[PDB]
Amino acid sequence: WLFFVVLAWNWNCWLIPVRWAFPYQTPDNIHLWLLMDYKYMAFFEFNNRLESILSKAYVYRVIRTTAYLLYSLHLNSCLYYWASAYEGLGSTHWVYDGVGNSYIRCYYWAVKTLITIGGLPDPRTLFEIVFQGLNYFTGVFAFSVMIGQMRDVVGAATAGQTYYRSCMDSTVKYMNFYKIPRSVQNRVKTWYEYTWHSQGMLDESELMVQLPDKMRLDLAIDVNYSIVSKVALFQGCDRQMIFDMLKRLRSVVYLPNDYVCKKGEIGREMYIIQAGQVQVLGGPDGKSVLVTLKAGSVFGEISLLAVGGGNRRTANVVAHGFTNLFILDKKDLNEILVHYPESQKLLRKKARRMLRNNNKPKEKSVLILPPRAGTPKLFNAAL
Amino acid sequence: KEVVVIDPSGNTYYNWLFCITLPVMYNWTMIIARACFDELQSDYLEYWLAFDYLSDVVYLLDMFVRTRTGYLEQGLLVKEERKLIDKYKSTFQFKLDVLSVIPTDLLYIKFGWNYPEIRLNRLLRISRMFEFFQRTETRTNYPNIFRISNLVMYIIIIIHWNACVYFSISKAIGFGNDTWVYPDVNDPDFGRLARKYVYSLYWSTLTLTTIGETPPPVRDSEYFFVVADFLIGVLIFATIVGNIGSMISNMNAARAEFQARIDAIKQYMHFRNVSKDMEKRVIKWFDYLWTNKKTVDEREVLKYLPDKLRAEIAINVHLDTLKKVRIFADCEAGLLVELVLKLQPQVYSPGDYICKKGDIGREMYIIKEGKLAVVADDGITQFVVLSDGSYFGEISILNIKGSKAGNRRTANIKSIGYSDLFCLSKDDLMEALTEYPDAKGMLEEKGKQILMKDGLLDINIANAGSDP
Amino acid sequence: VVIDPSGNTYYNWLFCITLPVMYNWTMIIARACFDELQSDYLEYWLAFDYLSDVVYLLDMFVRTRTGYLEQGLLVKEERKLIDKYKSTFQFKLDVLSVIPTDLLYIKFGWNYPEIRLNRLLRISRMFEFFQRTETRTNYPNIFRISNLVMYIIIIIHWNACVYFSISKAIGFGNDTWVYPDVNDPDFGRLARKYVYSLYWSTLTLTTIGETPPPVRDSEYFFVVADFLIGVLIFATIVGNIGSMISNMNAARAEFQARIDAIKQYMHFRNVSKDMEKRVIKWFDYLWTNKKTVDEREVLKYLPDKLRAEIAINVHLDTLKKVRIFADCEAGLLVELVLKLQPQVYSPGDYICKKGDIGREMYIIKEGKLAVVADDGITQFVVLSDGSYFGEISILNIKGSKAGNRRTANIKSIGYSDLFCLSKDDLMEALTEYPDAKGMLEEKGKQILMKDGLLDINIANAGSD
Amino acid sequence: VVIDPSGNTYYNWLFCITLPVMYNWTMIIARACFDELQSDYLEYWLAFDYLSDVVYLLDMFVRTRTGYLEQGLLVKEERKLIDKYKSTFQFKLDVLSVIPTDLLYIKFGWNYPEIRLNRLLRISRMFEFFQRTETRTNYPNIFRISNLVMYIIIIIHWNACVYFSISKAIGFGNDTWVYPDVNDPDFGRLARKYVYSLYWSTLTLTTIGETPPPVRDSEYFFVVADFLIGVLIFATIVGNIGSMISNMNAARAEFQARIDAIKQYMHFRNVSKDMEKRVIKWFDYLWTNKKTVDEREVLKYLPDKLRAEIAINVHLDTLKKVRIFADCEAGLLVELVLKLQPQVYSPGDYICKKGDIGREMYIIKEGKLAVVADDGITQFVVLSDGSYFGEISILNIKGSKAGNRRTANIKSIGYSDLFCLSKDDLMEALTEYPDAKGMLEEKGKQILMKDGLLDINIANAGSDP
Repeated sequence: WLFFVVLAWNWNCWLIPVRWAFPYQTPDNIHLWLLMDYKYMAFFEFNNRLESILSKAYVYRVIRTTAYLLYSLHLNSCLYYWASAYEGLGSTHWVYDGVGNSYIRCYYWAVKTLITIGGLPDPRTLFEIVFQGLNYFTGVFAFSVMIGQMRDVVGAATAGQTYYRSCMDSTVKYMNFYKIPRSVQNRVKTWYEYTWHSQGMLDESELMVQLPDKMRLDLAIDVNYSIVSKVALFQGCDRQMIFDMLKRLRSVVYLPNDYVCKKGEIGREMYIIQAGQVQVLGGPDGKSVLVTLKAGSVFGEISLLAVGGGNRRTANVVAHGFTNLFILDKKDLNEILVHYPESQKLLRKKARRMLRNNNKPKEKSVLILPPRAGTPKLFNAAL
Repeated sequence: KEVVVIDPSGNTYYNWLFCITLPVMYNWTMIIARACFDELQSDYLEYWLAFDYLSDVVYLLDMFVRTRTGYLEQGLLVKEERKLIDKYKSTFQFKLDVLSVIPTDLLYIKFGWNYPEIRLNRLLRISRMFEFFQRTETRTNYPNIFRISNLVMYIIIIIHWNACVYFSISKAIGFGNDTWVYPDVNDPDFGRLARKYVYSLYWSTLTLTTIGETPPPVRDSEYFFVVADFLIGVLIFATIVGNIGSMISNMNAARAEFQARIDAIKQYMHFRNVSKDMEKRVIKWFDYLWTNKKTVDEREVLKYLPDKLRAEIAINVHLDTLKKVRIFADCEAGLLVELVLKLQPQVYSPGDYICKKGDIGREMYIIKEGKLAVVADDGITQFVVLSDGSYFGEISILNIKGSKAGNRRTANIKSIGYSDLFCLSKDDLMEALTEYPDAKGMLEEKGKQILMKDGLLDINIANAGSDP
Repeated sequence: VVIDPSGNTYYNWLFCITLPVMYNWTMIIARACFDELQSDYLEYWLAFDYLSDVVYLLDMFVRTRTGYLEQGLLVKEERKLIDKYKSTFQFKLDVLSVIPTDLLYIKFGWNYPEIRLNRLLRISRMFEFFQRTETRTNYPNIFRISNLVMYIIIIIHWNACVYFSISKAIGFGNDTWVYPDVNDPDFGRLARKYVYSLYWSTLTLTTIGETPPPVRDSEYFFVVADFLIGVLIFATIVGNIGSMISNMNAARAEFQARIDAIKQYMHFRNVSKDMEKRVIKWFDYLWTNKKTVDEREVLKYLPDKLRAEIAINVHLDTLKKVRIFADCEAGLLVELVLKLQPQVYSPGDYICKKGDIGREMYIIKEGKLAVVADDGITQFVVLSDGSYFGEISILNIKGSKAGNRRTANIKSIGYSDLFCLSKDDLMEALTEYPDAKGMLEEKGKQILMKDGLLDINIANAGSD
Repeated sequence: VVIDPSGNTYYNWLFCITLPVMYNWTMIIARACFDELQSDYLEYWLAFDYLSDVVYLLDMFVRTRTGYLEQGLLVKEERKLIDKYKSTFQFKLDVLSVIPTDLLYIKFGWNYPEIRLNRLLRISRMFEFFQRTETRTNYPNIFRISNLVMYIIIIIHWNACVYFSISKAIGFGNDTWVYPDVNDPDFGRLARKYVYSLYWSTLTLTTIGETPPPVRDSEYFFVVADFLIGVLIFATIVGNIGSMISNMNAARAEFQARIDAIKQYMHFRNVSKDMEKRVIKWFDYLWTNKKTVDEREVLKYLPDKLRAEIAINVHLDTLKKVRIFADCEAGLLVELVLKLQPQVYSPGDYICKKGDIGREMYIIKEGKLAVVADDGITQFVVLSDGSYFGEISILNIKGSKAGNRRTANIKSIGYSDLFCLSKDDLMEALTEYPDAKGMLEEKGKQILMKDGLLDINIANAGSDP
């Protein structure tokens, strides 16, 4: 409906002017009016739709505005013509004898007298000053709204980049407050560059809070179901518990030659890999690279069970470069298990069985699960 | 000493303000437009010498209603003179009061009847004129026509002043001694106050729109004049465009924010490949959020009000249905108030399984407008409609002895359209009950009564109470 | 024999330096480019050069008398300051700007008295005088707009001088575009030429091209360059003005945005109209009386000590008079002081009711309250200021007559603004000093002993 | 060969490639329309055309180098780059611009360039160079306006050339509007022929018309374009400059807003004048230096791995010079230092007076402190950098027997900027190293046994059951 409606409205608003005052045009080609004489916001709504549905969000407003401008030009032309007709004389008494040039000289006269430039005309009678004033104002209005739209678009376009430099130069001046050696400058610079590129944002958490609830769960269940809901340690329990466990997770990114488990430290964390590759190293010497995990793997899981890494981590680890592995701490584990004490007893029983087999036996891979993973069965069954 | 006082915000104030505007606006034009010409002065002074005195006496009256307006002390607005006046006498804004009423209509004795330029004082009572429509904007229905109307007014008065000045300078060299200046006048068709003014106005407007369709200067006094005129026209243009730009930027700050958020969510979604069904669902939820204009959240909309107003609005909006629940009947409202103060909304999407199976269900859910149904494990016909005010989840919120394997309801419920219900919490009910140690017994007694009358397996074991 | 780099004596001397530099910046081009202004007013122009030279010389001594701070105190020994100035970048700029270059004056006679162009670079001092004077203005938007206009005038001046020079270089009257002639009776009076050239330059820099057409080669180049410069100038001006007008209308927009948000919501849930009017009048009151902002976030910028000093200076005179704080040590008092939370009421509000929780100890500041029985109006007592209204419900003691009931029925009369104090905060505060608690409860029990004291016998705690 | 897409050498080659890519954008039009200008110097036309084509094809020396990053591993490929580029886009133009072009003008001579049209396809190096350079400069202010100026000059050049072309098309002198005529000195010469046209071009591009009526149809197209593009040019330049000048200053505005709010508060509860003096002096000392920030939020969005480096860089020497913490595993200081907070501080204030039950750690740093007894008289030993006093209270040592006193009456003389640390923070931070707790406890015990006065020694367990 919109296409034909706007065509018809442009036609009926534009053809009539020259067909009421300009002398030799209303009977000359009287076919369009004769055969087409047969609170609006739908046009605005569908322009809104087209901006949304099509890549362009500016051509529609541009064409509407320039159509308004040329419509105003034509309407001013017609109204001064009718002012002359009502008064009898005036309004380009010499149109230069022909429609083919009458049209062009008419809108040339309109664009000439657009604001106040005058030129040829001289004071003839009353109301001329007021006439020139009104035309002046309408021209100024159209021009001003054009600049307004332009600055609108420029500002709305170049939005986050200014903030990006604001962060960067603020922190560089700060860090420079105390004369710190260059290495960390280079490190922080490349960190910032890599983060900013290919990501756009800087901390996706702040989007999560603004966005509602009850769909964040759907996002998390569409993203991180697999790797977690397969590990035998947390296997086979209340499905409605793991959801909070998931909801509290946090990302991090490392760089080349990055210690993560420097041997001889405590540790309280279970890492997990999303897109990268890390090497289980065997010391600063010739790289005892036993294996390098690829993706969808887990590491250091036992340390979350009542003792964080046994006051000394398993083995040294370093990274090639950019890793992007998630992180999950222990406080979350204890809080989720106290909210849902259904499985706290079974995880706890596994923990005592592990500590009781940590001293007297070795138990490489023979008695790990069946006595540990056996305790989930009856324990939560006692809920 | 008990004088009556007007309210400093009542409609009387507004109407008197509209009264005191006409005279100063009249004096801001007619004095100079009478100094310029001389064929209205000494020609129409009959009505003029009358119209002047009414405005003088209205100025005098203006000096009055200022001293009888109060100013609150401590929720109390002082309501007597002899100190309603001391502050006004001691402040500023009284020097103008001294100056701008002095009758100097005697200097005409040394200046005849051809100098109505002696009245260069009535133009100091302008703060009131400003304030009138500086303030009336906040009372109107919709602004954003008022600013442009004001700018139009100011520019028009400017051009009138300049059309005055041009004639004033013209009649100092001789009518017709040049070609730039106004022509000679003793000839006919020229000099009857209908041509002596419109022509000047035309010339002034052309000159200040600065395009140059008039004969050029020749005498070297106006080489100053035209320069100054151009240097003022530029500033006029700058002011109008800057003002309209700020206006047009301000009245659109919602769409930009909404589009920025949709941008962020689109980028994040297409950063880790998710099923496209989620894209469809997410976008067909965002459009729903936008369409009924529900972008804001009830959490933060209300966060700035003082606490009390929040209390009254909350109690008004919802206590009826809480008192409509099938258990809370004989509850001291000194509890229901803090209970109501603890509600949090939930809003849902089509085809969401709320509980659907054996789970904990440790909350309280009451339905607003929306449709819910209870089904079996599979996608079959509904068994009951939770049409308009239905609710379950009540008995779960407590923990009574000898329950029927509590907090593991296995019913199957599901949303279809859009629901937007509300939620409560067990722990909060505990903490807000802590201070009324009498109802708890009644509540648990009623719960045991209903559970027993439900024909269920309450183990009904006697309590221990062995050690008090 | 010293001064701070921030005292008003330094400010006045900063103004004092400013007078000659602006003077030097303008006259030089005109008085070397018209050649009529000199050759007849020389006696006017001995003392000015003398003055400017000696002013430069004396000022070059200031930089070795004003110290700087050494981490806690102002350096006040010159050798470092002499070393400091020697290390300053501007010192060599000073030396360049103070060079006596009139050794060529005799050699060049008076062909070019423009050789003193040297003394034209100590302008950063004018710049910092600008940047230091906006910080202490009553209302500075006007100031900056004035500075803008000053700059525009200066540029117009330079353009006019350039045009006249190019005309005299080409030769008077060989066309219909150059400056017309010199031997006529009027275009020789030294007053026509300056002003005509000013008019010329302004008409060129404006938008329309309507002046006499060009013929020669250089003038098309000149015209195009001036057109471009003019466009740039106009853009700068409009941008600056728009920036100011935006910064001025800041608050009102967001204020009305908040009000609109509230109304938009309050339409959604079908609320009643009376509170509509109440909230609207509330907003209007708070707007008019210039107390729109909320005090909490307002205060928390200063560090600890200053915040504490402000806090004590508006409260440590009422608490000194509460009944039960007869013999409390200062530290406990201050620790209490820092936990008072503003509330505000309006005429006709039930601040409390009968027989409910006793959980606060009000201390009114600037209001009026009265106790009205619900039955009609039977006002008993009106309280002016410094009213306790409490002071025992917090200090819980055994055998309370009616533990935490407070059947009083008070009500505000109009627009009172009262602080408050909680009880968990009192416990957390008193935990530090485990001594006074006993004496406080003791004297409170004595106060009760003067009247009723209980509703039952003493619950003697003879545990030990 | 292998290159990284972020390196100074890569920028230098970008500058070299972008240098001769504008010849193809300007000189071609002049030589196409202003005939007999090439005839002046054909010893330059081809003499630079060869250089242009040499570099224009040597650019592909890098489209096979400069590998793409993969899975967080460095660009280290030698054969997948070429077929990557081929499968992807930007290879089509990279050859479509590269017809040898010498097999058509042979039908027309070695004189004119208007068949070099297709070499106007490779415009990405200049765009990329412009966007890349600004992220390294110091003064991003002038760059954007310089860029816009260049663009405007170029479009003026185009319009001038097209006007003279359409002039050449029609008979010269048949109307005043067209270029006047030839067969006349300086009206049939070169320099005037284009300068005058340029002047005419700017005049007509400005909307206001000083021109005759139309000759016939198909001439008004010029003024049509003139207004249609003049409006857009002016609008965009104004918008850009306005946005940039607006954004330039906002810190001043925010500082002023804060000062305004605080002043409105203070002159409302009848604060006495002296306090107003003190607070305004403090905000002065704030703004007149570079101390006008709060560093806590500055380091907000760093990774959860850093700041221990710079931490131990700044807070380590004096902290290691203490008589309680010295015996410790470095992990202890690593956990500790990360939790401190600053305390800037104004001259002339008693930090602590005799009689005080405060509990905090206080480290002097780059200032001057000094303690008096009772009335600011008879100053005792001065406390220079790297010092403190007391600090034993922070731990509830058994038998402290005099704690909670701080009988010092300490005072500050000049701007001090010392440091602070809480107590419960220390207690929480000792949830992993229980062993050292006993040794530090006994250290305090022994030091207060002799250096401290007589200890009570009667401390014992209370109610066991």
